[PDB]
Amino acid sequence: SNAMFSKVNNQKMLEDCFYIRKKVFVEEQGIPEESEIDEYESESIHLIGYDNGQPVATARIRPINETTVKIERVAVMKSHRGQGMGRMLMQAVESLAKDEGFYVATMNAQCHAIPFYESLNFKMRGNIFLEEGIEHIEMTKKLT
Amino acid sequence: SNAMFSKVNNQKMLEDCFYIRKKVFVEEQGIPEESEIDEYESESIHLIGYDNGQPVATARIRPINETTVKIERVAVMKSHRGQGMGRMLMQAVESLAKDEGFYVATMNAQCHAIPFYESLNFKMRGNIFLEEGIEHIEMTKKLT
Amino acid sequence: AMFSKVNNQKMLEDCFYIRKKVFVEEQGIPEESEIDEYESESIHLIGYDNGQPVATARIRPINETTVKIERVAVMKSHRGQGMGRMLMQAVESLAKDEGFYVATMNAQCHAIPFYESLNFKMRGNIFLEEGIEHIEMTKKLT
Ligand SMILES: CC(C)(COP(=O)(O)OP(=O)(O)OC[C@H]1O[C@@H](n2cnc3c(N)ncnc32)[C@H](O)[C@@H]1OP(=O)(O)O)[C@@H](O)C(=O)NCCC(=O)NCCS
Ligand SMILES: CC(C)(COP(=O)(O)OP(=O)(O)OC[C@H]1O[C@@H](n2cnc3c(N)ncnc32)[C@H](O)[C@@H]1OP(=O)(O)O)[C@@H](O)C(=O)NCCC(=O)NCCS
Ligand SMILES: CC(C)(COP(=O)(O)OP(=O)(O)OC[C@H]1O[C@@H](n2cnc3c(N)ncnc32)[C@H](O)[C@@H]1OP(=O)(O)O)[C@@H](O)C(=O)NCCC(=O)NCCS
Ligand SMILES: CC(C)(COP(=O)(O)OP(=O)(O)OC[C@H]1O[C@@H](n2cnc3c(N)ncnc32)[C@H](O)[C@@H]1OP(=O)(O)O)[C@@H](O)C(=O)NCCC(=O)NCCS
Ligand SMILES: CC(C)(COP(=O)(O)OP(=O)(O)OC[C@H]1O[C@@H](n2cnc3c(N)ncnc32)[C@H](O)[C@@H]1OP(=O)(O)O)[C@@H](O)C(=O)NCCC(=O)NCCS
Ligand SMILES: CC(C)(COP(=O)(O)OP(=O)(O)OC[C@H]1O[C@@H](n2cnc3c(N)ncnc32)[C@H](O)[C@@H]1OP(=O)(O)O)[C@@H](O)C(=O)NCCC(=O)NCCS
Ligand SMILES: [Cl-]
Ligand SMILES: [Cl-]
Ligand SMILES: [Cl-]
Repeated sequence: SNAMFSKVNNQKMLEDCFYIRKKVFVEEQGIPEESEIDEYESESIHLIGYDNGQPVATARIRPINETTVKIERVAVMKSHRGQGMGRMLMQAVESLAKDEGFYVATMNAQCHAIPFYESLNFKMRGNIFLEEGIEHIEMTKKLT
Repeated sequence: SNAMFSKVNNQKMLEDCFYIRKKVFVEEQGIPEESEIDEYESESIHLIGYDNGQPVATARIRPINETTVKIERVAVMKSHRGQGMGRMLMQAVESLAKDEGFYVATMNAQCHAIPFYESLNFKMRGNIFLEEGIEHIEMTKKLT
Repeated sequence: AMFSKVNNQKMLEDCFYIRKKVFVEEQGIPEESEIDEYESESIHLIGYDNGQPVATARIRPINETTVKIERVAVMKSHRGQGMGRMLMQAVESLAKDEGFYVATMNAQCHAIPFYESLNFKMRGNIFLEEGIEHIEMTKKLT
């Protein structure tokens, strides 16, 4: 099903997520480092993918109510992009969110990723908006 | 006949666009003639509208990345304004941009045209700015 | 000379780098707790060697007269050569320059002799935070 990805269940795995997120969002994309980790890590559910014992992909699922999750921090290390890992990650995210009892997902997608997310049957909603100098649009999907 | 909007795919059709642009932006709005035609004509995608065989409306779509276009040079000949032609033009622009594989549009709209563009579900972003003595504001929309 | 007041994002992230290496990786502070909501209001110091960040601390005002000294760290590679002492001298000087009069700190107990050599004094009793023994230490700024 989703064999390369695991639900984070200890601190080491969580810090592996943080490592990827710092490399991608902070170092590569210029998100201020102090903003990368927020007050929602504990309430969120995290996924991690490893390759050869090295953390290479992560996302988090943040419940906003009883039915709906926000998908956040979607990242694949640059070294491992373009080989289907992001797609596998997102498939694992959807499956995990459904397993955890949710029905709907929303995400503030970076605009460069729109075609990728459309291929996963997410749909744009609303209008574009800048956060941290990056263009985004909300995208949504029911979880199946 | 209906007005017909077509993707420019030869030099004569492009010249029809330039004709409208010179009449509207240069002669009517005072844009310096040497600035009307720029170095982005070939990379942009142009639309021409004909009515009774005469060029009456144009715009260009300028890709800025894989997902996003800048809408530029939006003009209807003065003779044909106030009868829905601008609306039809913009609908044809949006459709062409989507057909060409884009997802989002941005535009530096002249402020006098804000209500026109709001009627097409564009939304203002940022703040106003002067170019060529004319007030503008950025406006954006997802393409559907 | 060695230490500069942090005045841009790059310098601040250099502080964060040292703090992660020392407090998180070495001392086991949970990574999500390293950076807090007080980074903006605090004043930070950074020291470099070979063009690389090697020492940091922050000064966090708690009222008009008093600062908390926090995040005092020297990379393991550069310890035992007087850099921590220089850092703390720079912290005191900066805090005084910034208009403060007194400093308090929740010192890790292993550092008590280091801080006593800088004329800090213990107050109160010991307490555990993140599995590490601490004691409050204080000094007037001169
Ligand atoms: C509070 C929080 C939980 C939701 O914030 P929000 O305003 O409702 O949603 P946004 O998606 O627009 O997030 C923008 C905020 O997150 C912060 N942020 C942290 N990491 C970010 C990232 N990778 N990309 C963008 N913004 C990020 C920004 O600094 C901004 O905070 P601010 O409002 O204090 O300026 C936020 O901390 C967060 O996690 N944002 C999501 C960032 C993210 O993961 N983006 C990738 C989506 S796959
Ligand atoms: C978005 C991201 C997670 C995708 O991960 P990935 O491992 O490259 O993804 P995949 O290999 O599974 O490719 C998924 C799709 O992305 C697009 N894509 C990937 N590599 C691409 C490339 N070199 N050129 C163009 N599009 C590309 C394609 O649409 C691709 O689909 P396909 O394989 O069916 O053709 C990754 O690029 C990333 O982490 N980017 C930086 C962080 C970020 O922006 N995250 C999004 C926050 S909302
Ligand atoms: C380089 C270019 C591609 C983008 O420029 P930009 O600075 O990113 O965007 P702006 O929309 O603010 O354009 C202002 C520039 O375009 C030029 N320009 C050409 N035709 C113009 C027009 N109809 N209205 C305003 N500026 C025009 C101005 O002289 C100015 O050039 P400069 O910076 O060398 O002085 C520019 O040549 C262009 O095409 N601008 C868009 C003009 C336009 O079509 N306006 C109507 C939008 S519906
Ligand atoms: C701006 C322009 C393209 C609009 O085209 P148009 O043919 O006049 O507009 P339309 O007749 O299609 O109008 C579409 C709708 O917007 C409304 N609208 C158009 N211009 C408006 C204005 N200035 N104020 C308020 N509403 C306006 C119309 O009333 C119509 O709504 P309706 O169905 O209620 O009647 C045209 O006036 C033009 O070419 N102007 C000169 C060049 C220019 O300024 N271009 C814009 C560069 S960003
Ligand atoms: C909120 C804050 C500003 C003050 O907290 P405080 O309770 O008044 O003071 P303490 O010195 O006892 O700090 C303990 C708290 O800081 C957190 N913390 C962050 N980095 C730490 C570190 N290096 N050492 C110890 N605790 C640390 C702990 O998780 C604990 O948080 P909690 O109460 O939510 O569990 C705190 O975020 C902080 O910065 N603490 C100082 C940590 C530090 O720099 N220690 C070295 C002193 S030289
Ligand atoms: C504590 C720390 C900042 C000191 O920096 P440093 O570069 O090693 O310190 P210096 O070389 O300037 O001086 C070391 C001093 O430690 C003192 N010291 C430490 N343990 C001592 C002990 N058991 N007996 C006597 N002196 C002791 C001495 O006074 C020594 O000074 P000296 O050179 O005059 O003999 C550094 O070891 C560090 O970063 N440790 C890990 C992070 C940490 O625990 N920070 C404190 C949070 S409150
Ligand atoms: Cl995560
Ligand atoms: Cl054109
Ligand atoms: Cl610091």
